[PDB]
Parts: sequence; C-alpha cells; structure tokens
Amino acid sequence: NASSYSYTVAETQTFSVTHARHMAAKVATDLRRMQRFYGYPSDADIEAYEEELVVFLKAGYLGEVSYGFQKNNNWIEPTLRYTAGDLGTDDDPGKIRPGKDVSGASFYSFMTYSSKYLNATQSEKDTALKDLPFKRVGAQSPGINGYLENDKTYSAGGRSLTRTSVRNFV
Amino acid sequence: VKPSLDELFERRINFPDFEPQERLARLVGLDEHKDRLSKILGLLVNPYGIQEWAKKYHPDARAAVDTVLRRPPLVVLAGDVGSGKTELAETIGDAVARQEDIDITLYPLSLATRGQGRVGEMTQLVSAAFDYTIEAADKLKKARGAVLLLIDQADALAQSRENAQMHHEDRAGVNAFIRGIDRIANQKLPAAVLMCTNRLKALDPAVQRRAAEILTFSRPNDEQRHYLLHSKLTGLGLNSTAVEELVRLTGPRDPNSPGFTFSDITQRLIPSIILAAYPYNAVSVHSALQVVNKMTPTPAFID
Amino acid sequence: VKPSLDELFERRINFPDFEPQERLARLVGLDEHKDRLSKILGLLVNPYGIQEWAKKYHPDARAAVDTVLRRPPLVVLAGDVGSGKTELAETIGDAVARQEDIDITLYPLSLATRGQGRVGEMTQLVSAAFDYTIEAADKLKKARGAVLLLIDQADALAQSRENAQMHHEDRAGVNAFIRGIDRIANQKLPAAVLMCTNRLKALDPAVQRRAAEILTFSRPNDEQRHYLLHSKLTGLGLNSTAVEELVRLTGPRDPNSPGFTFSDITQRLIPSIILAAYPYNAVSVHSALQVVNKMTPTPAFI
Amino acid sequence: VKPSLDELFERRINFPDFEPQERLARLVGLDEHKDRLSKILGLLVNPYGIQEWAKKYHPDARAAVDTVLRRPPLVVLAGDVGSGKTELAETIGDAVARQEDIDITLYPLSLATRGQGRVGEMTQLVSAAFDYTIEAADKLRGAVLLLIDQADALAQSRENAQMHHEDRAGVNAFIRGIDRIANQKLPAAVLMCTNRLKALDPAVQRRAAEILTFSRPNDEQRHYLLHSKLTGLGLNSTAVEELVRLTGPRDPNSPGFTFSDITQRLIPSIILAAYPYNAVSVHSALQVVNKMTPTPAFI
Amino acid sequence: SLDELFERRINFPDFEPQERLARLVGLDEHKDRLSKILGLLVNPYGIQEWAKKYHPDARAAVDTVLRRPPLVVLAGDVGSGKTELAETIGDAVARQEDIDITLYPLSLMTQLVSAAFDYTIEAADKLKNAVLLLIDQADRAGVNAFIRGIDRIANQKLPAAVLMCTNRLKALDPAVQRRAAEILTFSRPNDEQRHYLLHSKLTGLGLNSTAVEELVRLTGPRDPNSPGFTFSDITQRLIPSIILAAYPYNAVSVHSALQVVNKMTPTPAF
Amino acid sequence: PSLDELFERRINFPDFEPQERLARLVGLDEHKDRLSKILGLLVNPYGIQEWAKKYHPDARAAVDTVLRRPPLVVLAGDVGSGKTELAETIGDAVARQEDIDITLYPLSLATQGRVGEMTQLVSAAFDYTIEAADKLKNKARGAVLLL
Amino acid sequence: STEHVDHKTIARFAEDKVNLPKVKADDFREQAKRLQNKLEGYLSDHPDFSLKRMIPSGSLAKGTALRSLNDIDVAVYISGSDAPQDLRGLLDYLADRLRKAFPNFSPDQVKPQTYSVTVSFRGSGLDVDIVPVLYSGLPDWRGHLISQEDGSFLETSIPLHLDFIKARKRAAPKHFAQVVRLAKYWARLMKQERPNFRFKSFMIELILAKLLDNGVDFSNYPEALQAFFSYLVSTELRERIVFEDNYPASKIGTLSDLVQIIDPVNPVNNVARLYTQSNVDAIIDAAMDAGDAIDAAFYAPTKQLTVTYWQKVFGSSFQG
Ligand SMILES: Nc1ncnc2c1ncn2[C@@H]1O[C@H](COP(=O)(O)OP(=O)(O)OP(=O)(O)O)[C@@H](O)[C@H]1O
Ligand SMILES: Nc1ncnc2c1ncn2[C@@H]1O[C@H](COP(=O)(O)OP(=O)(O)OP(=O)(O)O)[C@@H](O)[C@H]1O
Ligand SMILES: Nc1ncnc2c1ncn2[C@@H]1O[C@H](COP(=O)(O)OP(=O)(O)OP(=O)(O)O)[C@@H](O)[C@H]1O
Ligand SMILES: Nc1ncnc2c1ncn2[C@@H]1O[C@H](COP(=O)(O)OP(=O)(O)OP(=O)(O)O)[C@@H](O)[C@H]1O
Ligand SMILES: [Mg+2]
Repeated sequence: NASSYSYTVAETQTFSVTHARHMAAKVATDLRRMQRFYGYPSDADIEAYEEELVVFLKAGYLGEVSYGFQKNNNWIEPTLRYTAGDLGTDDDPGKIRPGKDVSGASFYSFMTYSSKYLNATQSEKDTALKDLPFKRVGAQSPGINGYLENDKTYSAGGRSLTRTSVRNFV
Repeated sequence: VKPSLDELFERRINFPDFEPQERLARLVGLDEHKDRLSKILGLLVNPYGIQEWAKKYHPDARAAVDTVLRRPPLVVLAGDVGSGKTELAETIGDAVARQEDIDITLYPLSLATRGQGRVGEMTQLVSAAFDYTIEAADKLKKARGAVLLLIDQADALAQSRENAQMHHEDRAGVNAFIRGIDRIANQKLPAAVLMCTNRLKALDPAVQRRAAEILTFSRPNDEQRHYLLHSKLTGLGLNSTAVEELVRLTGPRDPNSPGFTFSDITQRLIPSIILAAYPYNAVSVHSALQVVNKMTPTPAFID
Repeated sequence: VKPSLDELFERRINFPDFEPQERLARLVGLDEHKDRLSKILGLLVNPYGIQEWAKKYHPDARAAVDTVLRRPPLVVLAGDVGSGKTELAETIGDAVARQEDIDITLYPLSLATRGQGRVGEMTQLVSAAFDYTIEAADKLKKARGAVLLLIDQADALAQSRENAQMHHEDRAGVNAFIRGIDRIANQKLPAAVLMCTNRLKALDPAVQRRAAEILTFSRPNDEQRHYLLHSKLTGLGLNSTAVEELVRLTGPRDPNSPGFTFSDITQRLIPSIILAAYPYNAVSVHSALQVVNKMTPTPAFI
Repeated sequence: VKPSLDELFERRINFPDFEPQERLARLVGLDEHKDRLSKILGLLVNPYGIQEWAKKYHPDARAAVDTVLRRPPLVVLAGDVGSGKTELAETIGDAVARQEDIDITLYPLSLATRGQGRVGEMTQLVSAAFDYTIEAADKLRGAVLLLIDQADALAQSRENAQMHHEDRAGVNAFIRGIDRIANQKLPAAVLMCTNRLKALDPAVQRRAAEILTFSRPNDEQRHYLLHSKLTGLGLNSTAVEELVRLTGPRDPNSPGFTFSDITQRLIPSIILAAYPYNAVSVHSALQVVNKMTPTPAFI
Repeated sequence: SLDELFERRINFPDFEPQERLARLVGLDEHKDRLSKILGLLVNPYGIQEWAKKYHPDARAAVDTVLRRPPLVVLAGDVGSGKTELAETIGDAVARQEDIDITLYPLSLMTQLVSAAFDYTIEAADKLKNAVLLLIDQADRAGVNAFIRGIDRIANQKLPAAVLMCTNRLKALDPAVQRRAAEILTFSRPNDEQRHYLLHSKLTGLGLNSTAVEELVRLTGPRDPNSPGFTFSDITQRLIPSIILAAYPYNAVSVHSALQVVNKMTPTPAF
Repeated sequence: PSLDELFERRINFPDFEPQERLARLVGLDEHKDRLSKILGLLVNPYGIQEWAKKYHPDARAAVDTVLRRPPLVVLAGDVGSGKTELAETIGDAVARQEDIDITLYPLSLATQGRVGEMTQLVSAAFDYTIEAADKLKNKARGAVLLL
Repeated sequence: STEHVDHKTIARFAEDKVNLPKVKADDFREQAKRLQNKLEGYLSDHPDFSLKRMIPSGSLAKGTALRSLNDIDVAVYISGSDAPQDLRGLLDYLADRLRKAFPNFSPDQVKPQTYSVTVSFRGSGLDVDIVPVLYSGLPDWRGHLISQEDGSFLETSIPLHLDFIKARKRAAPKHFAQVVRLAKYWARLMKQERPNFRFKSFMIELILAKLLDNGVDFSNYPEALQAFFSYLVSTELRERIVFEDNYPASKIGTLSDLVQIIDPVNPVNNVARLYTQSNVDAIIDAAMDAGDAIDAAFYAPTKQLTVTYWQKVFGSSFQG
C-alpha cells in the first residue's frame, strides 16, 4: 500500500561559539583570498581577525566590520564589509575581484558595535571580551569611493553576516 | 508565535455588498434552500422572532423553542457537482445581512490548516481557526453582527476516522474540528459554520450528527433547466421551439445517464454555442443543436 | 517553565449548580449509568459506605471490598454518536456533589496537550496536566472535595500503539496517560478520570484494562423514543396517534440500518418540524409526517 | 548541570518491607515466574551462591556455571496487559532481599528522561540515570534494582522511521548503560516491563539475560484466583466453576479474561451490583459476567 | 600506525593451527572450499600445474577460475565458529601449496583500515612465494578505503587475500559483495556442532552420554519448516536454564534437562 | 533531494575498471553491440547531420525527428543473467566508441511506501540528469546516462 | 582545516581515483611496444617501406596518464613521395601501410578516423591511436605532425617534447608528474560542468612546467595547485609563456594570438592558437572557484565541510 508520516523538531538552539566559528571561518577565507591577489592581510593577522570575530559574534557586541584597502578616508576595492543581521541562506566564501589598482592604499579594518554593546556595563564587556586577542583603537570611520555590491551572506544557527563588496567605478 | 488570520483563513468577505446580492439572485431552483438557510441564520442573529411565533401559535411548548436555539449552528451543503453549494454558501450571508439590518463577515477556512507534517500541527491550526471565529463573534454578541465560517473543501478536513488510509494526525484533525464546533455551540455567539462536500458519505458520523440541517443539491429538472436556458439564451435569436428542444436534450437520455448539471448548462453549453458562431457568424439554431448533441453531461459520483 | 492551566485544561466546571442539574434530568434511558457512576464516584470520595455494607452482609470477607476501592478511578463512556456520552460526563459531577454534600471541580483536558511538534512536548504536556490534577486533589484529601478529569475525544489522545502510522511521540503520550492514571490510583486522592469516545476499538488495550467501568451508549429503543418525543412535543398540539407514527419512523427502517440517535430526535427532528411551520403556521400532523419521512438518521461506524 | 535525583528516579523503595512481601503473596499463577526471577536477580546481586551449589552437586562443571554468571544483568518482563508484569517487578526485590538477607533499593525510572527536547538532552538524562544507579551500586552488601515501568516508550526500535534523532540517541544511551553495568562487578540488575515485546529494539532484546512472558490465566489459574478473591462472599463451589468457564475464551478466536479483568473489573462489578441494598447473589454474579467481555489484545 | 597495535601475529604452518583445525566440527565442507579458493587466489600458478597434468588441452574452464578479486566473505551467526576457521585456515592452505603463510587479524577508522592494507601489500610484495589479511569483525570513506585496498591487491599480481567476517549479509555494500570472490554462509549448528557444544558444557553435570545424544536430537531442525536451535540458544538459553532449574536445592537431572528443552522454543529465522 | 542521496555511486567514463569488467562478461556479446550502437546514436546524433547534408540537404523535418527521439532503452530479463553488470559498464564502451566523456547516474527504486516518494525519486532523477545534460549542449561535449 | 585534509590526503586520493595504476600503465605500453617492434622488423625486411618509425607520444609515455585514459597515443613517421597531401587520403594511405605492416590483424581492425588511424585489439586491450607525421630526415625526428584539434600540420619534434617533460620530472622527482595529473583530472571534470571550458593536456604541462622553472614548490599539492590556479587568475592567460630550452626568447618576435604558450621545439607553433576569449573566461572562472574552495578548506571548522570544499575541485569521488 502506502503511508504518510509526521515529524518532530528539536528545540531551537541558542547562538553558540561553534556558530560564531562557522561564520568567522568563511571570513578568514575571504581575507586569505584577498591576500593572494593583493598581498594583504597577513596569515598571522588573519587568525587574529578571525579570533576577534568569534569573540564579538559570540558576545553579540558586533554590528559591522570592514576589511580592505583605503586611500585617505575612503575604502577602495578590494574591501569587504560584513553586517550582522537577525535572519536562512548560507553561502561559500570567495568572489573577490583581482587585478584592481592597489596604488598607494593600505590595509585597514573598521568595526561598528551593536546596540547591545552600547547598553552593556563595562564590567560585563570585560567578562565577554575576556579572551580577545588584541585591543582596538577607535573612531576613525572611512568612506567608500565606489558603489557597494551585496554579493554574499553567511548564516549560522541564529544569526547571519551580510557582506557587501566595494566596487571601483569604471 | 500565534498563526495569523491570513495563513489560516484566506480572504474574508463582507456583507452587504453588490456582488453577493447579484450572484445569489441568479440561483435557479434553490428557493427552498434559501428560505431554510435564512431562517436558521436569522434566528441566530435575533432569537425574539421565533419566540414571538411560539406565543402566537404554541404558547404551551416552552421546551421546543429552546431546542432550536441550542443546536450547534452547523449546516451541510451536499449534492451533485456544479449544483450551487459553493455559490449559495458564499452569497447566503448577504440576503441575511440585508434582512436583519446587520453586517456579516464570512471567514473561508483555508486548507493550510492541515499543516506540513509536524506532530500535532493540524490539531493546533484547526483549533486556532475556531478561536478566531469565536473572538470575532464574542465582540458581536439583537446581535450587532454575524460571523460565517465557511469550509468548502469539507470532505478533505472532516474524513471518517474509520478509514484505514489516513494518519493519526488526520484523525486528530477531525477531533479538533469536532471540538471547535462544540465550542461555538456552548457559547451564545452569533456564528454559524457552513461546509460543502461533493460526497456526503465521506464525512464523519460525529460531524454529520451535529449538522443542524443538511441541504441536498441535485441537477436541474425540466422547469429549472427551462428557466435557466431561457434566461441566458435571450437575445441570441433562438425561438421557443428551439429552447424547448435544448431543454429536452439537456436531460437524462437513459435511466443510466445522469442528466445535465447547473454548471454544465451555464459554463459549458451556452459558451460553446457562442464560440461555434464566434467570430464570423451569428448564433444559429442548427449550430446550437449540433453543440448540444456533441456534448455530454459531467459523469456523477458512484455514491 | 511549566505550562499554564488555561493552556491544557479548557474551562473548569463547578458543582453543585442548577444548569448541570437541569441538563442531567433531561437525559432519557441513562438511569443505570447514572447509578453506576454515582456508586464509583461516591465510593471514591467516601469509601465508608461499602465498608458498612460489608459488615451487614459479608463481614468475613474484606479482600473483596478492598478490591473495589484500590482499583484505578478511570471510567470510559463509549457508544454511538449523539447518545449522551458527553452530556452525562459533564453533568454527572453535579449529582454526586449533592448526594455527598461536597464541592466538585471538573477539568476538561484540551486537545492542545498534543503539542506543536517539538520532541517530548506531548509527554511533557500530558504529564503536566496530571500534576495539576494531582495537586488540586491533594488539597481536598472523608475528602473535602473531588476532582474530575474529562478527556472528551479519547481516540485522539489515547490511540492503540499498534497502529503503524502514528509517530513515536504519539505512543509516548499514550504511555504518559497510562502512568498518569496509575499515579492517581496509587495515592488515595479523590480524583477520577472519565473519557468518552465514538470508537472504543481505537483505544489502546492497556488503557481499557485500567478502566473501573465501561458504560455503553446506544440509539434509543421504541420506548425510549416515545418518552423523549412526548416530553418534547408538549405544547405542539400533536395527539398521541401522530407521535406513535413518529416513534415508528424514528426506528430503523431497514433490518441492517441503525435508526435515529438521541441527537437525531432532539437536535434535528423536532427543530425541523418547528421551523417548517415557522413563522406563518402552527405545527401540522401532515407537516410533521412529511419532515420525518424525508429525514434519515445519521449513519454509524462499521 | 546534573539533573536532580528525583528528576529521574521517581520514588525509591527499600526492601525488606511488609507491603512488598504481602503484595508478592497475593500473586496467583506466577510461581514459576517468581522462582526464575528471584534466582536470576539473586545471582546478579550475589554470585557466591551458585559456587556453593556447584560444590554440593557438580563441582567439576566450571564452564556450565560461567554461562549463567556471565549473562548480562537485564531481564525483560513482557506479555499481555493486566498480567502482573508491573506488580511482580516492583515487589520481587523483597523476596530477593529476604533470601539473601541484604537490603535492596529499587530505582524506578520516570518519563522525564525524554526531557524538554534540547539536542543532547535525551542522551544526558538517560546517561545520568545509569550513572546514579552505578554510583549507588559501586559503593556497595546491598543491591540496586533499576526498573523501567514502560520500556517500549524509552527504548523503542531505532529502525522505525517515525522518531527523532534525539529519540534514537536516548535508545543508544540506554544500550550503553546496560553494557556499562555489565562490565563492572556491581550488585545491580535492570528490570524492564513492556506490553509490546516487538516494539523493543533488537539490540536490547539480545542483551536481556532472560525474557519472561506473561499471559492470560488458564483454567487452573483462574480457579485458584477466583477462590482466594471470592472468599467470604457466600459463593459455592458450583458457582465459582461457572465463573471459571465464563472468564475464558467464549470463542476459539476470542482471548479470554486477563488477571486484571478478574481482580479489578469482574469482582468489583459483582459486588457493586449488590451494593448497597442486597447481598452478593449467585444469580446476580452470573448475570454480570455474561454482560462483561474480556480486554482486547494486540494484533 | 604501529604493527604491534594493529594485530596479533600467527605464522603458518604452526602446530596450534593444525590442532584447532582438527577441533572444528561440522565445517569440513567449508574447510575444503575455503582452503582451495584461498589457495588459488594467492598462488595462481598452483592450479595451472594441476590443469596441464589432468586437462592441459582445456583452457576455458581454468580461465574463469583464474581471475577473481581477492576477497572472501565469511558470514554467520555470532559464535558460529567462523572466526575459528579463518584464524586457522591459513595453515591448511599452507600445506596444500607447501609455502609459508603469515596472517594479520584486525581489531573491531578510515586511517586504521588503510594502514592495515598498506602494511599487507608491503610485506606481500616482498615475499613473492603469501599474506593473509583478516578483518575479524565488520564511514563511507572507510568503506571506500576497504574497496580501494582490495582493488590494489587485484590489479597487482599479489599473493594476498582478505577475509571478512560479518554477522549478516543483508546490509553488505553492493560494491563490496561484487568484489568478494566467494561468500561463505554459516548456518545454525548441525548435529556434529551441537553435540560438541553441548558435550563440553554439560561436563561434570553427571549427565551420561545417552542424555546428551537426546539433547542433540531435540535441539534439531525437526520439520523442514522448523529451523532448529541456534548457537546462541543452546549456550545462552538452554544450558543456563538447565542449571537455573536445578539451583539451589537439587542437582541437574536427565529428567529436568529434558523438560527444559521440550518447553524451550528456538528463535525464528529472518 | 540531494544528488548524493538520490544517485548512489556516480560512475565516470572512460575508466579501465569498467573497460576490463565489460570484456570479462560473456553471453551478452550480441547485446553489447546493439546497446553500444543504440546508446551511441542517441547521445551523439551529430554524425547523422553531416551525413544528411551530403545526401539529403532539403530534408530538415527528417533530421529533426532523429534529434527528438525519446532516448529510452529497456533491459527486461530474468535476474542474475548479468544484465546489471552490463548496464553499469556499457557506458565505458560508448565513451571510447564516441570519443566523449560520460557520467552515469544509477538509481535504485527498490532500495519506503510513503505517498509521493515514487514521484519524488523519479522526477528528481530526471532533474539532475537534465541539469547535467544541459551544460553539455552545443558535437556534444559529453553525455549523461541515467540508469 | 588542514588537520582534516592535508597534502597526504591529496596524495592518497591521487593513487586511488586519479592516477592510472602502474601495472595497467606498463601493460598499456606493452601493446604499443609490440606494434613498434613489428614495425622495426618489417622495416628491416623492406627498406623502402614508408613507415620508418613509431614513437609513443601520449600521456602514457609522459608518465602523466590518467585513470580515464581513452587510448594509447603513438606517432608514425611517413616518408617517401607516395604519401598524399590531403588529410583524408594521408590517413587512408597510412592505414593501408599499417595493414601491410601487420599481417595478422584483420583489415577492418585498422580504422581511419578524422585526424588519425586507430588499431583496435580483438579481446581486452586499448585501441592505439596513430598520428601521422611527415618526415624528411630532419634531426631529432622533427616533422609535420597532424593536429588532433583541426588537422593542420604542425612542425615539431615529439622526442624533444618528451625530453622537455622528463627534465621537469628530474627537477621534481615525483611531484611535478603528480600535479600534472591532478590538474588534468580537475580540467576533465571542469570540461563537463563548464560550457566554453577547454584546456589541452600538453598545454597544462607547459603551464605547470613554467611554474616549476619559476621556483614554485611542488612538494605540497594544495599549495602547488593553488599556485597553478592563482597564476591563471592573476595572469588571465594574456602573458606569453616561452622556454629557452632549444632557442632564444627573442626568436619568437610578435604574434597576434590572444593566448600565447609556445612550443619549446618550434617558435612558430603556438599551442594556444585555437583558444578564444570565451574559452579564456571559462578557464579563469573555474580557476577562481577552484582557488576559493581550496582556501575555504584551509579554514573549514569540520571535516564534513572540508571534504565538501575539495569536492568542488575534484568531484564526487573525493571523500577524504
Ligand atoms: N442553481 C443554479 N442556478 C444557476 N447557476 C448555477 C446554479 N448552481 C450552480 N450554478 C453555476 O455553477 C457555477 C459554480 O457553482 P458552484 O461553485 O456553487 O458549484 P459547486 O459544485 O457547489 O462548487 P464546488 O464543487 O466548489 O463545491 C456558478 O457560477 C453558477 O454559474
Ligand atoms: N439519553 C439522552 N436523552 C435525551 N437526550 C439526549 C440523550 N443523549 C443525547 N441527547 C441529546 O443529544 C445531544 C448530544 O449528546 P452529547 O454530545 O452529550 O453526547 P455524544 O453525542 O455521545 O458525545 P459526542 O459529541 O462524542 O458524540 C445532547 O445535547 C442531548 O440534548
Ligand atoms: N497473576 C496475578 N495474580 C493476582 N493479581 C494480579 C495478577 N496479575 C495482575 N493482577 C492484578 O492486576 C493489577 C495490574 O497488574 P500490573 O499492572 O501489575 O501488570 P500489567 O498490567 O502487565 O502492567 P501494565 O500497566 O504495564 O499493563 C494488579 O494490581 C494486580 O493486583
Ligand atoms: N598544439 C601542439 N603542438 C605541438 N605538439 C603537440 C600539440 N598538441 C599535442 N602535441 C603533442 O602531442 C603529445 C600529446 O599531448 P596531448 O595534448 O595529446 O595530451 P595527452 O598526452 O594525450 O594527454 P591525455 O592522453 O591524458 O589527454 C604531446 O607530447 C605533444 O608533443
Ligand atoms: Mg593521450
């Protein structure tokens, strides 16, 4: 004959360190792909960035982070910005344009903190940021010379990173 | 996360309105069904009307009138295909809304209440749909307004639990369907559930006993076919002898043959007569005779 | 985070009250069921009666009387549709309350106990519902009150585990019911469980054996049809000859066909008679004869 | 965080106690089941006794004795509904406590092992259950009995498709606890009762040292039961014979009464039919049994 | 990855293997087919010399037997004596071919399998005389790894064979069974097997030879529909119950043992 | 339904294993020729179009019908006769014969009773086949074999 | 991460699924060597026979053969004025000479095809694919080869090509040959997945040889593969590749070809002459995707994910 069936679902999991390491792992991939074509950032630096991103994603403090090359106060291609979001679609890292004019630009990282980071007491931040690899200077936000292309989104259990790539104008 | 109105209930219809009034009046041969349906629905809105009737005609029967009001407000529209079950169920609230001087909202139950396979999902979707029905009527309870819960694909939702080819969740969905009906009757709310089925026998016995009234829809007789053809063949230059011929031929040609349905006459025969003439010819009597003889009525259910 | 009472338990009914009293008196042909239910529920609140009964008649045997009290307090009502299983189950607590001079609360188990789909939810919801019943019954433990737990659609909540199509969760919920009944019975709490079903055969065999009594309901016989019509047709101007033909027609017209239910007569037949006369005419024997001939009883399960 | 003891183990029972030995005495027709279960449990808690038995009669046969001693410490009681599976298992510890002159503690497993549905919760709840049972046994002198009142719900077959991965994992944790008790020499035994033996996982079924089947009583069993229970009701021997006939298969295909059908349904119905106005009557007692039908059985 | 950790080590011809082969009862037919099939797989030259001596003109018959993948699958119930056959079969084959044979058993993951095969091919290449690899008890990559190692041994002209012991044939991977040169099935114990099983365990129970004969009969297939006692039934149910029934107030008795077996019912077949 | 879950082990041709297996098989020599001929003409009908241009240039309709043929070859026969071995390895002989790469998608229908599963397995098998076959469209760069 | 899949994991994958087994490869070479020895003997009996020599020209002679090898590649040098000039007739001429060369083979077993003539064995052996070379006595067996892509005559030396390859295999004992197979295996999968993807095997060997000459380390297969991929994407195949093994770099001068990978034997012959821009984009996209995967596998947190990234490069047969 034939039959139908019903199913059960487990309890929805709280965002965890594994989820944070799943998204940060794909970020480090994009930084290494960028290094292969533009010599930056360093392998040792990529790990420090990945480890910082895990701490911040796990704590919920993060809002937006950007990595790439900048002239003056303006990001230039290649430059990858990842935005935290509540929402699922998960993609494979990559799609980095090569051959772009690096010129006299340098590599720089800028990070924007979430609403939760701003409300939390500073004693509370230290317990959550206990395992951070390095301390970070603040308040020098760059601009974007070209337009912005949303190409990839990485999604963990609860949360997602929406990435936009800076595209030089032609 | 409560399920929303739209997921459970599709799109609601409001009364009175111009469209439902126009469609209801076009129904041919459902006069005794309209009166029956408007009596029950009118008595739920305004109980005093029947109470006054008892006083004038049967003052001694105090228990009798209480039985009419306390029944579960369920009616079942069953019968042949294309007979007017869905059309009457949809538009009947309009004639009730105008005579009782109130506005009626019709909630048409969606098939999304079956769920997508989670354990218990159907039972909680069906339950939540009755809750909305009861919320809307609880505010309205002379009644300020009336609420109609429509279930046009009724055989899919309420299926006899004795059937072997159905999940446990299908049987729990009938039970949830039952309890929701009992829940509406227990309260005084002015809400009535109407359900239509092509196969009355497929419905569950526990559902069928709660049916305050069961209305049987059948294919049109010679009178109803004559009125229906005469109404819509006007202006096509077809004489009285021709329409009489078309009425004979659109009937059962054998004890076995079922005979033409209402929808077969309106939604098949007439437009096929027009399309044969379209677009370079007028409707001809000879064309109409050719079209009827080609065409066969829709086969009926075995049950 | 425990689930709420309103999430598991419908609306509570309290006794004694004038409506359940009036509803219980309307029932026809259930007098033996009312008597057996009062004996089971009465001994549940007050076990002394049977002990006093033993002294007078069978003093040497106390095993037999102890056997009546120690069994699980589950009564099953099963039978045809529209035959008073649900009406009797709801209003029986009223009659017991007056006779034992006690307050009784009825808890109707909701179909929400099955859950929305997460693993363990059904077992968690069913077990939770018993904890509420056990806790309330513990407060009232001669007991100063009783608790009645009603499971109105038994086949949905308790299904035979042998059926292949159900989920593992569904069988886990049946086991939670089994352990709940045993749990109330092991303690002396004055709580009873009543469950009604259209389909007794669908219920699990381990559920059935734990039942103290199984009460069967059927469609009314020739006499039961006469008493029910005569009381309802008061004031309708119908003589005894007409109602005799109604009793004959409400009986099975075919040797294999079922015949009218109780629900068929009170909620369908008599209303249809009134409404055809309404609003411009009185009830006519000619009309009463015609509506009955047209009407067919509700079918039955095979 | 470890779950509480009462979260998993319901109400613990100690033997020897007066209530258990009297409940065990009331059982009828399970004398063969009692002896095997009391012998197996006694050997599982105390293995020194069989060595003494060997010396008296068969001192040479070391290998024969080892087949018994080395069996896993799992016994499954399965059969018909209302057959005394749950009753025998809860009170059999007392008969083992008194024969071996040691006190025994019974740990009944709750349905809370299923839990709240967090991933990995099933595995941890069931593992913690076996951990506590091992803990108490490792310190023991005494005996620890692990009882599962409804095994078919806690360790259903993993082949079955309509169950979660958390569900199968709880079955897997259940297999590991039985082996984990078996490796160690702890004085512990696991009893589980199921209405449905076919519902149990095959891996569990092979692990059980012995499977005891409980069925509906025969002519001799029903007769012995009816006499003890109907005592002092003024029912003559000719009457109890007809009650024995009526509480059997009335058709070759029909099952006949279970033990529970006689003790918890038939007897109270006989008395309640007389209560409270009349004495128990042969005429009335014969009329109630003819109305009554035995409990149905599984396909 | 160390040779010590992977396997015990047995060299054939050795005296212990020969004497355990004599111990085996009821497996004579299996012993011959397993020896000859393993003998041809390791040493193809051996059958060709037999061929030219008895049927040299014939080539079509031998060529089917000549080319087969070097996997033998031994399948039987738990404790069916199949493991004992595989450990000692290498000795029997040795005396046939009169060449030295070395056996590597296997514990009971991808990495553990690959080394076992790689170690096996390493030694087997150098000998050029054979080498026996026995995976004593038996994710998808490990299944593949086992498939690949067989293919290497089959491509190269290597005197090496793989013995695999599995309890059931239902779930064997289709790619695995196609590669097996021969599948051996070990049924429920026969009269010869059941006697020696029962005779050792019933030692010292005061049961005369006549009694143990009647136990062999009763633990038998009976009607062709009835399957008869498995190995597990006799050792884990029958013999224990016999002791349990006597314990603790009596000795075992021929009458008591007979009552146990008659009441006992053998487990059904799949 | 995932490609891994649907199609068991994907076989890529040409390959020396299936080439050797196909040579070893016996009793199906007549079938080998036909099946290799029929499959080769269905997956690579390009040769007919060059043939048609020289002989019958005006006949467009005729060459269309050969391109539109339903490419179904049925192996009906008593089990164990060696037809499953042939079906799996026949593709290697077609690859070398047509000088083109072929991938083989094997589906096992007998390896639940759930309603809609038959349609789920069959349609999804054709969807993965058509996805792979569409990328090879133009001589075709390759072929796809659904078994 | 690299703990889940390393260089070893790639090397063992190459033996199991990419490489052609050595026992099968030597057996395939023995079919050709028998045909070669028959040609030498027949040439000794008849000095005026046109077919002066047969030389293995394919991957099997290069040691770069794949498990998916279609057939054995050998080149036969045609001499004497009898050989017709057209492609159709030169092949027929060769087939007729071949049948006369091998009396035991049936006439129908030798089959002319579009750009070569095939000798097929009766039982279980691979066909031998024979490319005709027009020879006029030039040193190192230089002659006019027949292009298998379009049939045009190419003036080159196959024995010198073989020396070129073997010099690189001597530069990287086992690794250069292994990376060539890994790249050719990837390319063969890519050919079926990507339309407009074309990549010649000899060409892949020329590109990898340049990277080996440039100091790229071939001891690590993931690293060397990523260098081969990063070269293709960075260069975009617009940088000319030239080798000074047999001629100075100046000698090529200027060419209008879009892709320029020059035969190390003949500076006029450009291996990439048939490559178009549509081909070049498809190579670069696949080289981009392949590099994204291998790098994603380096940071992958679990082995299940790490294997899936490598399956984008090597297909379903890679299981890790
Ligand atoms: N009594 C009638 N008089 C005139 N037309 C009718 C009548 N009944 C049905 N029709 C025609 O059939 C069309 C559809 O009818 P309707 O959907 O009510 O049939 P139904 O079979 O009850 O529907 P369903 O099968 O969805 O329950 C209407 O638009 C109308 O034109
Ligand atoms: N014995 C009876 N005497 C008089 N009226 C009855 C009797 N049984 C049922 N009725 C009428 O039928 C109606 C429905 O019965 P009720 O729903 O209480 O039981 P039920 O139909 O067996 O339960 P279920 O809803 O599970 O079918 C009642 O409102 C009552 O008016
Ligand atoms: N053999 C017996 N002798 C005397 N009384 C018995 C017997 N079997 C059952 N009973 C009575 O029936 C009641 C229920 O039996 P019990 O629940 O222990 O077994 P069970 O029905 O197998 O358990 P389950 O609830 O899992 O079906 C007990 O209270 C006991 O008094
Ligand atoms: N365009 C060309 N110019 C000069 N010589 C070429 C050209 N193409 C191929 N060859 C010669 O043909 C030989 C074979 O290279 P080819 O491109 O056929 O790869 P292959 O070795 O056949 O690899 P596979 O058989 O694995 O596809 C090379 O050694 C080379 O000398
Ligand atoms: Mg080649």
